[PDB]
Amino acid sequence: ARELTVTPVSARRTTSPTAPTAPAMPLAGYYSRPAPRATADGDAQTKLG
Amino acid sequence: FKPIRSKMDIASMPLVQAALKEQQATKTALDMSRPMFLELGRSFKGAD
Amino acid sequence: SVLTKAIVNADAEARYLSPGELDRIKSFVASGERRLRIAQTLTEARERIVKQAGDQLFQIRPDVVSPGGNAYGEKMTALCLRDLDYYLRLVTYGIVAGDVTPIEEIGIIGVKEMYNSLQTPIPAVAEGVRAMKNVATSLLSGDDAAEAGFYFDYLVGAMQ
Amino acid sequence: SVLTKAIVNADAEARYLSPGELDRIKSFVASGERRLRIAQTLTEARERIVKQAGDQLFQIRPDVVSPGGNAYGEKMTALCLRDLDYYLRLVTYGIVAGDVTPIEEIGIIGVKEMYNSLQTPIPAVAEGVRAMKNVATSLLSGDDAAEAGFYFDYLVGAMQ
Amino acid sequence: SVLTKAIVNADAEARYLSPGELDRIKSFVASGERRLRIAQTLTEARERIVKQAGDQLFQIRPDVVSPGGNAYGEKMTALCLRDLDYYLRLVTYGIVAGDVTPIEEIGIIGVKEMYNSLQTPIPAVAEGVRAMKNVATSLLSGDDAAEAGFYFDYLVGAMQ
Amino acid sequence: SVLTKAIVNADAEARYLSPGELDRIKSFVASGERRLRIAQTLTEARERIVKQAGDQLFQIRPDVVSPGGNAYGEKMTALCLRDLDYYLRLVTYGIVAGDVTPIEEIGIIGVKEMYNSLQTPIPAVAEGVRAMKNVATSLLSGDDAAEAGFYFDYLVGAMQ
Amino acid sequence: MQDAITAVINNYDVQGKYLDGAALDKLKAYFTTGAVRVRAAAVISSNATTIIKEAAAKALIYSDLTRPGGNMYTTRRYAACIRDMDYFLRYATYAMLAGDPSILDERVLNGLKETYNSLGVPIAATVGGIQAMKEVVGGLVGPDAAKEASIYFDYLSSGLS
Amino acid sequence: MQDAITAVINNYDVQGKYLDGAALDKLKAYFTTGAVRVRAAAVISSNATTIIKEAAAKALIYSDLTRPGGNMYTTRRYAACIRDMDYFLRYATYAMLAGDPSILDERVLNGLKETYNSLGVPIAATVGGIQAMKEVVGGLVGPDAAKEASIYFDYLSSGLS
Amino acid sequence: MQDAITAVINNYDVQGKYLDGAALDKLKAYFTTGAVRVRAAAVISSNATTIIKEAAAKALIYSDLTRPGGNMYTTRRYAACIRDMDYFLRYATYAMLAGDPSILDERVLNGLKETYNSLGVPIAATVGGIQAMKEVVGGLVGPDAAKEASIYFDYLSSGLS
Amino acid sequence: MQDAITAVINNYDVQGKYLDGAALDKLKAYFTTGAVRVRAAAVISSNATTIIKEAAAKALIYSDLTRPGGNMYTTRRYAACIRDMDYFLRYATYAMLAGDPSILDERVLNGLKETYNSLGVPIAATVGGIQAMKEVVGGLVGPDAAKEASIYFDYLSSGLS
Amino acid sequence: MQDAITAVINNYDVQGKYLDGAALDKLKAYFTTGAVRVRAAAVISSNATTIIKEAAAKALIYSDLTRPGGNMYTTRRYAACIRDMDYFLRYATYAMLAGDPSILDERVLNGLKETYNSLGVPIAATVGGIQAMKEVVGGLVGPDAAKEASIYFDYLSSGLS
Ligand SMILES: CCC1=C(C)/C(=C/C2=NC(=C\c3[nH]c(/C=C4\NC(=O)[C@H](C)[C@H]4CC)c(C)c3CCC(=O)O)/C(CCC(=O)O)=C2C)NC1=O
Ligand SMILES: CCC1=C(C)/C(=C/C2=NC(=C\c3[nH]c(/C=C4\NC(=O)[C@H](C)[C@H]4CC)c(C)c3CCC(=O)O)/C(CCC(=O)O)=C2C)NC1=O
Ligand SMILES: CCC1=C(C)/C(=C/C2=NC(=C\c3[nH]c(/C=C4\NC(=O)[C@H](C)[C@H]4CC)c(C)c3CCC(=O)O)/C(CCC(=O)O)=C2C)NC1=O
Ligand SMILES: CCC1=C(C)/C(=C/C2=NC(=C\c3[nH]c(/C=C4\NC(=O)[C@H](C)[C@H]4CC)c(C)c3CCC(=O)O)/C(CCC(=O)O)=C2C)NC1=O
Ligand SMILES: CCC1=C(C)/C(=C/C2=NC(=C\c3[nH]c(/C=C4\NC(=O)[C@H](C)[C@H]4CC)c(C)c3CCC(=O)O)/C(CCC(=O)O)=C2C)NC1=O
Ligand SMILES: CCC1=C(C)/C(=C/C2=NC(=C\c3[nH]c(/C=C4\NC(=O)[C@H](C)[C@H]4CC)c(C)c3CCC(=O)O)/C(CCC(=O)O)=C2C)NC1=O
Ligand SMILES: CCC1=C(C)/C(=C/C2=NC(=C\c3[nH]c(/C=C4\NC(=O)[C@H](C)[C@H]4CC)c(C)c3CCC(=O)O)/C(CCC(=O)O)=C2C)NC1=O
Ligand SMILES: CCC1=C(C)/C(=C/C2=NC(=C\c3[nH]c(/C=C4\NC(=O)[C@H](C)[C@H]4CC)c(C)c3CCC(=O)O)/C(CCC(=O)O)=C2C)NC1=O
Repeated sequence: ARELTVTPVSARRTTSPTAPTAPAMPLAGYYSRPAPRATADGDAQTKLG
Repeated sequence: FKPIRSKMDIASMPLVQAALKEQQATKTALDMSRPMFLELGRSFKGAD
Repeated sequence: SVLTKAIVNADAEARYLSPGELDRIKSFVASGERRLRIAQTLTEARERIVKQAGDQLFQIRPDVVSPGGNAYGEKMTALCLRDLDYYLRLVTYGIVAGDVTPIEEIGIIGVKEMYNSLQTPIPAVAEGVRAMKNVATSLLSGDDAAEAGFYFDYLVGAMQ
Repeated sequence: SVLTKAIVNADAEARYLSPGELDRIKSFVASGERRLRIAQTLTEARERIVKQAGDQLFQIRPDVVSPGGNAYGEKMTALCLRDLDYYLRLVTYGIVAGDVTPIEEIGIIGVKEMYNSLQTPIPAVAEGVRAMKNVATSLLSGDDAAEAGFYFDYLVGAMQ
Repeated sequence: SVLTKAIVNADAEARYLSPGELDRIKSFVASGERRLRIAQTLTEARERIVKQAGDQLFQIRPDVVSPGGNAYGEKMTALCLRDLDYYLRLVTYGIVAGDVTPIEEIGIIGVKEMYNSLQTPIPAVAEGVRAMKNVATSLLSGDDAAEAGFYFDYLVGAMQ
Repeated sequence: SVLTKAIVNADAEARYLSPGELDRIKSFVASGERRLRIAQTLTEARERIVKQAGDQLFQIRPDVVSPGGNAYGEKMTALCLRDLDYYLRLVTYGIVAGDVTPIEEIGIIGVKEMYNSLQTPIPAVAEGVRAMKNVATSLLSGDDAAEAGFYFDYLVGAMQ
Repeated sequence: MQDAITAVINNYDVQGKYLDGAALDKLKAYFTTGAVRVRAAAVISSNATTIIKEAAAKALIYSDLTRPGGNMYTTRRYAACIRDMDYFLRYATYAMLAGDPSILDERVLNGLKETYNSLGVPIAATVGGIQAMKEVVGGLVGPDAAKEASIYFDYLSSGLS
Repeated sequence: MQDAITAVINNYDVQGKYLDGAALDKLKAYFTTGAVRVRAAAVISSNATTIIKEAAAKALIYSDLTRPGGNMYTTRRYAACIRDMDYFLRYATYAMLAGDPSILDERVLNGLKETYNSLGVPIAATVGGIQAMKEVVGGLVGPDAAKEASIYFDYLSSGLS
Repeated sequence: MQDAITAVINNYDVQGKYLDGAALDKLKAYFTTGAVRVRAAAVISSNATTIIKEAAAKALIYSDLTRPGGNMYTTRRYAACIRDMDYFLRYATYAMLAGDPSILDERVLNGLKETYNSLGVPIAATVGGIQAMKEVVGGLVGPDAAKEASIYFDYLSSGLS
Repeated sequence: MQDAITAVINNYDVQGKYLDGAALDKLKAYFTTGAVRVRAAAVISSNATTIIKEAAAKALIYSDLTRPGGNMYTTRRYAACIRDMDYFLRYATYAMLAGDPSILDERVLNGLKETYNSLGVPIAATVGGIQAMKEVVGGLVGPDAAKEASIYFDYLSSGLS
Repeated sequence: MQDAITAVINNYDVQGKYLDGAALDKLKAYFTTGAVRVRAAAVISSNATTIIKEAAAKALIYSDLTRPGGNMYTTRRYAACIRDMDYFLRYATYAMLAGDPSILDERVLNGLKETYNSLGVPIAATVGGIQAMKEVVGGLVGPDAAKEASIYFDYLSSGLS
C-alpha cells in the first residue's frame, strides 16, 4: 500500500499539481499548447451546414 | 475431587452484614475524641 | 466439495449415489490436475493480484480512501488489502474443491453482520473482488480463466 | 396509537381491557392535546428544519455529496432532502398518536431493502435524522422538546 | 408484575422493550406509593377485616358451622378464617404487583382440586371472599377502594 | 499562584510572557523545596498554634466569651477556634502558592458579608488572626518566619 | 385495525400531507368524546355476563331455537352461542372505544356470513341477539354514551344481513 | 424470573408474611429509582449497535482472536461472537430494569461456562468484551444510571470466571 | 483558568485539606521545571511569525485550500486563517507556561468545533496546521522544553477532532 | 406588572367593558383586605434580616451545603445565597401587597430555574429556604395576614420545582 | 476449607490484588460479629447431647421410624442416626464460627444424598431432625446469635433436599 497511495498519482477530482517543496514532469512547450478558442481547420468550412 | 465454589457471599450473612451497617454510620456521621475545633471543620465526603 | 455436496444429498434421502452424482464426481476428478494448476498459478502471483485489485479499487472509489471512508489511511488501507488477500485464498480453495462449501463457511455466512459492525461498505468489497478477477484472469489461459471466473463471480454474488 | 396497541393486546387475549390499562389511554388523551400541539409546531417550521438539517448533514458527512456518493449532485441532493421531509412528517404522526405505530408501516419496515437497492448509506440517513432532532428541538420548550426527541431517536434506532 | 408479564413478551420476540412497554412501566411505577398505602391500610386492619368478614359470611350462609357443616367446631372454624386471612394477604400482594401472577400461582391454580378434596364448600367461600371486600373497602378512600376492589373481584372470579 | 497571576496579565494583553514575567517564575520555582518546608512546619503544629492563638486573642479582647458575646459558650467557642484553624490552613496554601489567589477566593472575598450577617465581631477577628502570626513565627527560623509573616499580614489586611 | 386517530393519519399519509385544520377538527371531535367512551366500556365490561343473560332471555331461549331440532339445542351449541355473544359484546366495546368500526370487519365479520351458512347457524336469530344486547347496553351506559355504543352493534348486525 | 417488586412478594410468601414496614421500604427503594432505569434502557437500546462496535474495537478485534487460529476467525464465528455480545447487552438491560439479576442466571449463565469450555470459546476474552460494553454504557447513560447499569455487567462477568 | 500551582490549591480546597506531602510533591514537580518553561516561551514569542510561515508552508498553502473553492481562498480568509494560527500558538504558550491545559478549554476549544462546522472551516486541515507548528516549535526550543511544549499542541488538536 | 385592581381593569379593557357588578365585587374583596396587607409588610420589612437568619438556621447552614464541596461554601457564595433570600422575601412582600403574583413571574421566576441549573445551584435546598422564611413570616404577621403572606412564598417555591 | 477471611483473601489472590476498601469492609463485618459466634459455640458444645435428645424427641422417635420396618429400628441404627445428628450439630458449629458454609460442602454434603439413597436412609426425616436441632439451638443461644447459627442448619437441610 505505500506504492498505491504513494508511488501513484491516484484519483482526486481531477486534477493536480505544481506547488511546494514540489513539482512534476511531462515536459512543456511554449508554442505548443493549443490556444483555447481552440479548433480545427475545416471546422470552418464544415461548421456552417 | 471437584473443587466446590461458594454460593453465599460472606457479607450477606446476618452477623457480618449488620456490623457493616453499623460501621458506616460511625465514620460518616460522627465526631470524636479530638478537640471540637478540629472536628467542626471536616468534610464528610472527600472528593465530591 | 463436489463429493461432500453429492453425499450429503445422498445420506439425507437415505440412499446410494445416483448415476448423475457418480458422473459429476468422475468429471470433476478428471479436471483435478487442471484445477490444481489454476490454483498454483494464482497462489504464485498472489502479491501482484492484490496490488492490482487495490489500484483498480481506489481509482473507482477514491472516497473509501477519503476523510469519511472506511479504508482511509495507511493502516486502514493495509487491512483492506489483507481482506483482499483473504478472499483470493478462499477462491483458490473453492476452485480445487469444485464448489463453495469451504468459501461459504469461512467468508460469506456472517459477512454482512461483520462488515456492518465495522461499517465497511459491502458493495465496494464486491468491487475489490471484480478487480482481482480482472488481474487473476490475465494470468490464465482462456479455458482456465473462465473456470476461475465462476468462483470470483460467486463471491461478488454473495456480498449482495 | 396507544389505543391500537392496547386493544390489539386485549383482543389477542380475547378479554375486555383492564382498569389500569384504562390508565395509559387516559394519560394519552390528556397528552394528545399537548401532542397535537407539538406536531402542529413542527409542521409550521418544516422547511427550515429540513434545510438546516441538510446543511448539518453535509458538513458532518461530505462524502455522500462527493463523486462516489449516493447524494452527489443537485437532484440527488433534492431527493435526499425530500426523504428528510418524509421522515419529519412521520415523526409528527408518531407524536400525535402517542404510539409510533403507523410510522413503522410507512417508513421503517422494508427500509433496509429499499435503501440497499438504491445503494443509499443507511447510517448517514440516521445522521440526517439526528440533525433534524437538533433543529426541531430548538423550537420547542424543554418538556415538549424531550417528548418529541423520543420519536426522533426511535427512527435513528430503527435504521440500525 | 407488569414487568414480568411484559418483559416476557420482549424476550420471546428476541428484542428490547417497545416505547409502549417502556411507557406503561413508567405510568405503572408512578402509581407505586398509592398502591403501597392501600396495602398498608389493609395490612394494618387485617384481624378486623377477617373477623367481620367471618360474621358477614356465616349470616349469609351459617349451615357450615352446624352439625353436618365443613367448618363445624372451634378448630374447624379456626381454619376457615385462616383461609380468609390467606386470601386477604394475597390481595395485598396483587395490589402492589399490579396484576395477578403472584395471587394466581399461590392460591387459585389448583384451588378447585384442593377444595373438592376437602369438600369444603367452595361456592360458600366465594361469598366469604366477597365479604372481605365490603369491610376492606370501608377503610379506604373512594379511589383507593375501587383500585383494591378489582383484586377482590378477581379472586371471586377465579373461584368459579 | 504567581503563575495564575503571571499569566492572566499576559492573556489580557493578548501576548506571550515578558522576560520579567519569565524571570519571576524562575526565581519563584527555585524557592519551592524551601517554601514547601515552611509549610510543613506549620502543619505540624496546626493545633497548637491555634490553641495558643485562642488564648491571646481573649486576653486582648475577652468580652466575646461573655454573656452578650458572639463566641460565648463551649460550642460558640469551638466554632471560633475552628475559624482560626481555617485561616491558618489558608495561610499554608498561600505560602506554597507564592500569592493569594487561593487564600482570596476561599476566605476573604465575601468575608465582610458573611461575618456582618453572623454579627461576629470582625475587627476582633483581625487581632485573633494576628495572634497566630506571633505563635507560628516563634517556630520558624528568622528568614522563614518573615516569609510566612507576609501572608499573615495579608489576611489581617484583607479581613478588615 | 385503525381507530379514529389513525384513520385520519393514514388518510393524510397516502397524500403525504401534514395534518391541516380539517384533520385537526376531526381529531378534536374524537378527543372531546373520549372520557365518556371509557366510562361506558367499564359499565359494559363489568355487566358483560348480565347483558348476555338478559339479551338471550329476550331474544333467543324459551323457543324452538333451544328445543330439539333447534341450532342452540345441546349444551355444546348453547355454550357456543353465548360464547359468540360474548365476542360481539367485547368487540363492539373495542370498536366504540376506538371510535372506528374497522376492527369489526377485520376480526369479526370477514367470512362470518358464509361460516354461519355452512354450519346452518340462523342469521336472523343472531341479529336479534345482537340488537337485544344493544337495548340492554343503552340502558346501562346512560344518555352520555347510548348513541355511540349503539352504532357498533348496528354495524355488526347489518354486517350479517 | 423475578424482579424487585416480585421478589419482595415471593420472599414474604414463603414466610406467609403480610407485607410489613421493612418490605414496604424495600419496594419504595425500587420505585423511587424506576424512572431513571427506563431512560437508561432507551439509551442502551437505541445505541445497541454502536456499543457493541466500540466494545469489540477496544477489547476483541485487531488481535490474534480475529486471526487464523483465533476463535473469532471466520465470518461465521465473528458473527456468532457479536451475536452473543448483543445477548449480554440486551439481558443486562432487562436485569437493570427489573432491578434483579435472577434473569441473568436463568436465561444466560446456566451451563454457559461449560458450553464455552466445550466449544473452546475463550472465557477471559469474553469477560473483557462484557467490561468494555459496561465502560461504553456508563458514559452514554450518565450520573443518574451509571452505577445501576454497571452492576449487571459485573454480574455477568463474575458469572463466567 | 487554572495553573499547576492554582490547581493544587482548588483541588485540595474542595476537600478542605491542608496542603500535605502529596500536594507539596506535585508543586515541586512544577517549580523544578519552571525556568525551562520561561526560556521556551521567549523562543516561541520571538519566532512567532516564522513558525506560522513555516507551518503554513508545510501544511496549508500550495494547495487546493488556497485555490478558488478552497476555504483559505481570498486575502480575507487567508488573513483569518493565519490569525487563528497565531491564537493557537499564543495560547499553547500560555498553557505550557501555566503547566495546565484548562485555558485551552475555557478560551479556545469551547464551541470551536461547531463554529468551524457552521462556517465550513476544514477541521482536519486545521489540525495539520497545529501539528506543523508543534514540529517547528520542538526544533526551536530544544531538548529541555520539547516534550512540554508539544503536549499543549496535541491538546489543541484532539480537542477539534 | 399588575395588581389585584389592574388585573381586573385589563381583563375588562380587552373586552372594552365598563366595570360591572362582578368586577366591582372583586375590587371590594381586595380593598377590604388592604389595611392588613400594609401592617404585614411593615412587620416583614422591619424583621427582614432576622427572618433570613432564622430561615437559614432551620433550612440551610450546619450542613454539607456550607461545607467544602457545597454550593454555599465560600463567603462569596454564602453572601450570594442570603442575598437571593432577601430578594425572595422582598418580592413576596410586593406580591402580597399587590394581591397578585404577576411580579413574581416577571422579575423573579423567568429563566431562574435554568440559571440555577447552569450554575449548579441546588433547587430543592432553595425551596426549603423559601418555605422556612414563610414559616417565620406566618408567626410574626399574625392571624390577620398569615394565609395571605403565605401564598406568594408558595407561588415562588412551586415556580422553581 | 475456607472461612469469611480466607474467602476474601483467595478471591483477591486470583486477581493478584492487595486488599482494597471493599475487602476491608467485608472483613470488618466478620470481626465485628466474632465474639458472639464464640459464645454461641460454647452454648451449643456444652448442650450438644440435650439438643440431640430434644430434636429426636420432637422430630424422629415415637414413630414408625423407630418401629420394625423403620430405618432407625435396631440399637444399631438408632446409634448411627444420633451419631449422624452429632456430626451435623458439630459441623454447623464449625461453619457458624468460620462464617462460611464451605466446610459443610467439603466434609458433610459431598456424596451424602446418594449415600442415603443407597442405604435407604429417609432424607425428609433427616431434614426434620436438622430443623428441630436448629429450633432448639435458637432458643439456647439467644437474640445475639440466633440468625447466624440458624443459616448453617438451613444450609445443611437444602443440601440434602
Ligand atoms: C473557608 C471559608 C468559610 C468560613 C470562614 C465559614 C464560617 C462559618 N462559621 C459558621 C459559624 C460560627 N462561627 C463562629 C465563629 C466565631 N464566634 C465568635 O464570636 C468569634 C468572633 C469567631 C471565632 C474566632 C461561631 C460562634 C459560629 C456559630 C454561630 C451560630 O451557630 O449561630 C458557619 C455556620 C456553621 C456551619 O454550617 O458550618 C460557617 C459556614 N464558612 C466558610 O465557608
Ligand atoms: C338435552 C340437553 C338440554 C338441557 C338439559 C337443556 C336445559 C334448559 N334448561 C332451561 C331452563 C331452566 N332449567 C331449570 C332447572 C333447574 N332449576 C333448578 O334450580 C334446578 C337445579 C334445576 C332442575 C333440576 C330452571 C329453573 C329453568 C328456568 C330458568 C330461567 O328461565 O331463567 C332452558 C331454557 C328454557 C328453554 O328455552 O327451554 C334450557 C334450554 N337444554 C338442552 O338442550
Ligand atoms: C373472534 C371472532 C369469532 C366469531 C364471532 C366466531 C364464530 C363461530 N361460531 C361458530 C359456531 C356456532 N355458532 C353458534 C351460534 C348460535 N347458535 C344459535 O342458534 C344462535 C342463533 C347463535 C348464538 C346467538 C352455534 C350454535 C355454533 C355451533 C355450530 C356447530 O355445532 O358446529 C364457529 C365454529 C367453530 C366453533 O364451533 O367454535 C365459529 C368460528 N369465531 C370467531 O373466531
Ligand atoms: C476470511 C474471512 C474473514 C474476513 C474477510 C475478515 C475481515 C476483517 N476485516 C477487518 C477490518 C477492515 N477491513 C477493511 C476493508 C475494507 N475497507 C474498505 O473500505 C473496503 C470496502 C475494504 C477493502 C476492500 C477495513 C478498512 C478495516 C478496518 C476497519 C476498522 O478497523 O474499523 C477485521 C477486523 C480487524 C481484525 O481484527 O482483523 C476483520 C476480522 N475476517 C475474517 O475472518
Ligand atoms: C440467550 C442466551 C444465550 C447465549 C449467551 C448463547 C451463547 C452461545 N454461543 C455459542 C457459540 C459461540 N460463541 C462465540 C463467542 C465468542 N467468540 C470469541 O472468540 C469471543 C471471545 C466471543 C464473543 C465475545 C463463538 C465464536 C461461537 C462459535 C463456536 C463454534 O464455532 O461452534 C453457542 C453455540 C450455538 C451457536 O453457535 O449459536 C451458544 C448457545 N446461547 C444462548 O442461548
Ligand atoms: C485573489 C486574491 C488572492 C491573491 C492575490 C493570492 C496570492 C498568493 N500568492 C501566493 C504566493 C506567491 N506570490 C508570489 C508573487 C510575487 N513575487 C514577487 O516577488 C512579486 C512581488 C509578486 C509577483 C508580482 C510569489 C513569488 C509566491 C511564492 C511565495 C512562496 O511560495 O513562499 C500564495 C501562496 C501559494 C498558493 O497556495 O497559492 C497565495 C495564496 N491568494 C489569493 O487568494
Ligand atoms: C481567541 C480564540 C478564538 C479562535 C481560535 C477563533 C476562531 C474563529 N475563526 C473564525 C473564522 C475563520 N477561520 C478560518 C480558518 C482557517 N481557514 C482554513 O482554511 C484553515 C483550515 C484555517 C486556518 C489554519 C477561516 C478561513 C475563517 C473565515 C470564515 C468566513 O469566511 O466566515 C471565526 C469567525 C469570526 C471571524 O471571522 O473572525 C472565529 C471566531 N475565534 C476566537 O475568538
Ligand atoms: C428391638 C430393639 C429395640 C429396643 C429395645 C428399642 C427401645 C426403645 N425404648 C424407647 C423408650 C423407653 N424405654 C423405656 C424403658 C425403660 N425405662 C426404665 O426406666 C427402665 C430401665 C426401662 C424398662 C425396663 C422408657 C421409660 C422409655 C420412654 C423414654 C422417653 O420417652 O423419653 C424408645 C423410644 C420410643 C419409641 O419410639 O418406640 C425406643 C425406640 N427400640 C428398638 O428398636
